[PDB]
Amino acid sequence: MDSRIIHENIVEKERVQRITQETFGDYPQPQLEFAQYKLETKFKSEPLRCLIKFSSPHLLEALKSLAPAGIADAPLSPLLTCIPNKRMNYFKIRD
Amino acid sequence: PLQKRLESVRKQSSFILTPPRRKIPQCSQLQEDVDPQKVAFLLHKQWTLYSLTPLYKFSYSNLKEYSRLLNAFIVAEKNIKVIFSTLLGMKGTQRDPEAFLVQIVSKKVLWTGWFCCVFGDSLLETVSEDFTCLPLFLANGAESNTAIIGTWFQKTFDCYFSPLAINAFNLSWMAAMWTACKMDHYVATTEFLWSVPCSPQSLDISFAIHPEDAKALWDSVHKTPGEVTQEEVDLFMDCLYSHFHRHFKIHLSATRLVRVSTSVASAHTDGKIKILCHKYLIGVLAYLTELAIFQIE
Amino acid sequence: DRMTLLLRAQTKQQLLEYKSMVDASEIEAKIEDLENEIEEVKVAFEIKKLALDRMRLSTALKKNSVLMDNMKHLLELNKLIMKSQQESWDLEEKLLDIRKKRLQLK
Amino acid sequence: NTEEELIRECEEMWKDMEECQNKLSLIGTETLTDSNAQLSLLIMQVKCLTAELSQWQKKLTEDVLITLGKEEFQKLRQDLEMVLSTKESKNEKLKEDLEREQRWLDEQQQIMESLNVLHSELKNKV
Amino acid sequence: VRDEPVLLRFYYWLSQTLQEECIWYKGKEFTNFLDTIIRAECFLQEGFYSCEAFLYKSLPLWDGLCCRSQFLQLVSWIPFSSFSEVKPLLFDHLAQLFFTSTIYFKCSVLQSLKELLQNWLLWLSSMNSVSKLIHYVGWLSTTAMRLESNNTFLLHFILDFYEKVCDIYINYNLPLVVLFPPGIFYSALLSLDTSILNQLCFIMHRYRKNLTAASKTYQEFNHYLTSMVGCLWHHPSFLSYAVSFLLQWSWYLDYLFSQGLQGLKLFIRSSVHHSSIP
Amino acid sequence: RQAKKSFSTLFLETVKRKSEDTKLIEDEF
Amino acid sequence: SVLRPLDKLPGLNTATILLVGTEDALLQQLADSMLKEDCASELKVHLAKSLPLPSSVNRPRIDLIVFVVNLHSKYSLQNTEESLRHVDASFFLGKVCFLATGAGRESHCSIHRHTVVKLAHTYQSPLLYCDLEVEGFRATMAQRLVRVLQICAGHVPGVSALNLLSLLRSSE
Repeated sequence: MDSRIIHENIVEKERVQRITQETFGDYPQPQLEFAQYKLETKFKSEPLRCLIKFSSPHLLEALKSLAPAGIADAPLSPLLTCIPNKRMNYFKIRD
Repeated sequence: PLQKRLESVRKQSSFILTPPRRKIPQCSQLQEDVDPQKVAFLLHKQWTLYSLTPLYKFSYSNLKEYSRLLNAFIVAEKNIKVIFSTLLGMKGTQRDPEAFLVQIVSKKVLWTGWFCCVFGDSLLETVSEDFTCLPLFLANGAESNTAIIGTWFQKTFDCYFSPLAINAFNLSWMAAMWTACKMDHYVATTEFLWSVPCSPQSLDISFAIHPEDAKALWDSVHKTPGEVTQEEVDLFMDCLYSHFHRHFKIHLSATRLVRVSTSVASAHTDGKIKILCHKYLIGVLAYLTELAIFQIE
Repeated sequence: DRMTLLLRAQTKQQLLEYKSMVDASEIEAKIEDLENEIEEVKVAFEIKKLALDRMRLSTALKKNSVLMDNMKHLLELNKLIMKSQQESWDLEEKLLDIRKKRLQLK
Repeated sequence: NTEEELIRECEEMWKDMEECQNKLSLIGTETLTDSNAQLSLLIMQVKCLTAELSQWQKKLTEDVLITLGKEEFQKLRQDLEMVLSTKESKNEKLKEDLEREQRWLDEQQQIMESLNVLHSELKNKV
Repeated sequence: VRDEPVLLRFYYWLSQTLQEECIWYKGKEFTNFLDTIIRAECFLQEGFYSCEAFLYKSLPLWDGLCCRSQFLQLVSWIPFSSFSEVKPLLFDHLAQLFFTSTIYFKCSVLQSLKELLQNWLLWLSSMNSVSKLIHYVGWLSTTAMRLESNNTFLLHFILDFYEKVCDIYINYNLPLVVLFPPGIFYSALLSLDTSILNQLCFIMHRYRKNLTAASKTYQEFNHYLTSMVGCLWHHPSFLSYAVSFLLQWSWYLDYLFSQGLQGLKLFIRSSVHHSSIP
Repeated sequence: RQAKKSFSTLFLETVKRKSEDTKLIEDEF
Repeated sequence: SVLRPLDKLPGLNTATILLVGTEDALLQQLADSMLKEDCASELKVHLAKSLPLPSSVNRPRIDLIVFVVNLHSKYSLQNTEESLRHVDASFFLGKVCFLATGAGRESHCSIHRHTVVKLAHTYQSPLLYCDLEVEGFRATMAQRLVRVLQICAGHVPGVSALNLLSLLRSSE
């Protein structure tokens, strides 16, 4: 398909898409709509207390597209890759 | 006349000068002419922003004539009444004209409009004597009423309202500006809202920080006392991004900031403003007043 | 043919650029005078080169189909050019004085 | 013929290009940060300008001429139609603009006599 | 009326109208509105400032094809200003488009700038500003003339612009004459098109008329006259005529004259003066 | 050495072708 | 690996372009607009996310460098200035260009355009404004990039990269 174009860093693209597919899978992800993590961890840069809420009409799909879009790293953090695995939706993190 | 020097001054207006540092507002009690009940009605409410060209032949005396004219226009469009009031004490300088309120009461106020200008003198420095410069409009109520009032004002005073927009740079600057403000009663944790750019609606990250942690981090990244500088804002954003990436390995920096809320006030890109604390209220207006000028010029 | 000569020209410019780069390996008014001088000398060089080459071409043509079609086309089209030119000249002559009178009256 | 000589000269300049490439490659390439980039780029630019200025200071058969001439006559005959069509289009455009100019001139004329007579009437009245 | 308040009232009106129309576009109604604005601009014999500010704001963001017809007619009506503030803000992006856009777009901007020059001379009727503008447009001219493999399509616009320039002293009583660069001189004088020869003869005739009407300029003019008198009395561009002369007489210049080279009579009778008689 | 095709070979080719770390975050929190 | 313009030899009437940025889809669409039409010279397109460029012994000459910057995100900026440290100064002599996307939507422009203007003026490099989302604007930028490639590649006799730099130079 248009061999004149010579994509570079194609290894990065093929690694990130493979990792995303292995983490998520071809099956349609469950339709989850709300998430919230309550975190309290040391700064390392008196622990900082963080509180995040993810709102989306279709979660697990925008998260699925973050890595292909390049927004996040190829391996996503376990706090986002275990939502169907750990069967957990609200989290708390300490240092 | 005024047109020539106005041409020259907007010719000099190029994106080459450095962004000047801004003085952090201090705890300032409401002014004596400021009625606590009127602002209390104004505060703790949602407002939509509008930029306005200077009024042509506007008089503060014939307010009843304006009220009856708006009532006539409304009934022509169709148990409601229009009330005009004059509000003292919220002008940045003596140059800034007097502010006033317009209310729609169903004989229960349903639609409120505020015309004001705080510390806005560049427009006042390039205007003739006939005009009145209150380029800031705050609307609260039904959109149909706002459109009707805008149509009346366009027909009457030969002006438009333009929906003022706030970008990520300005919103981050103002976020740093109010997190620099000292609040005795931390009654609302700071909160930021983001939106990933995607044609289908996608994840919208909301990031909240405890007020004590936010103040400590600010004072850590606070260098010039009583002043905010672009380097301070940039390091604030960089620290937040580094914290987020350390948490989740996600580059929040590639996302559009859409809403910033803190203990004193909250702002949204579309033009939504919520005000809670009066102690910095006036200064708030001044900052956003510059944006109206920046939209006029 | 044409591809050969255009490749030859491109290789010539590439070689000249490489020579300039290897020679350069060893304020603003000085630089400004630099592009002025190089523009002048390059303009003079192209003037001389084009003049000599297509003067040789003109001589070759003097030494000597669709040629009749080309010549009748150029004759008719150039006559149309001059007619349009005269029309524009007279129209602009009218425009000048009418606009000047309009400005004075304004 | 001439094509063989041109090909030989092309190969010769290819050899010269390879010689220049292997001559220039024996230099540490570069490294710049934000602070000192401007002066370095200015110096590099002025050096290149002087080099190319010095370089420029240092600086067939009838059949190919005939073929190129035929090509250029064909190109001229096949592109003059655009400039002609522009010539007509501007001719009628100028005619229309001139007519509009006379219209405006005529209107402002009676405007002028009306203004002058009104001014004279007001002057006489007072 | 020349009333100060109505000036500001119309300025803010039209400026905000232009902003809202532009933001709503991203089209036919916008094009029609801008056409009406241009029609009004043809009247009043002076440019507006709301359009100037809008074009300043939108030129850097301008792609060059959104409303090119509309944009290029506003630059024609630009208020007179020194050639030291407009170039950093206006002519830089103009050159940015010019050096990279289509050749027809080049002819377009050439027409726009020559109209601007006409408007500025009309308004004035200081000289350093127009001199710098002429030098800048000439630099653009020679650069593009090199750029397009010496295409005569742009050369026609170059020469037409220079004819419009060549009448400053006799049209606006301004004692200022600027000479076109020698690159264009040599490219056009010995070009292969006959109408090019025609309009060069015309332009040097007009230059001589302007010169005799009122130091280095005279020397360069004399050098050019020697150059063309050496090039003229042959010319390859006339071989066509010669072929016709073979199809149909020691004196063949009369046949050329009947073919329609009246500018050539004007140049060879009233300018060279070496052989005044035909 | 992928045989750097001679210019002559490459030239004719073009002419002819004108017809076609998953353990470090579970250890910190 | 610092990239050098004068490493290898180019192909017979061959030109190459490099696009470095974050949005892969935008780069792919821009390359599609690049190759919608092909001139006499063959064209090669390379897309990358960051610098230094991945090592490849089979790399041809890269005659043009184009950095795409989105004013919608500071991340693209940080990417650009981090990648800028892996190229020699010789590329900066007219072989580098900056293309800003989304500048028209002043509301959506996260970072102020004054910043990127200052960045470009600091390095004396051409600066172009376009909107990749719009098909017409993208196409216009397509012939723009094709023709600036033709100019810088030396295909047209008369000018070089430093010449076009002196052409496209900003006053301040």
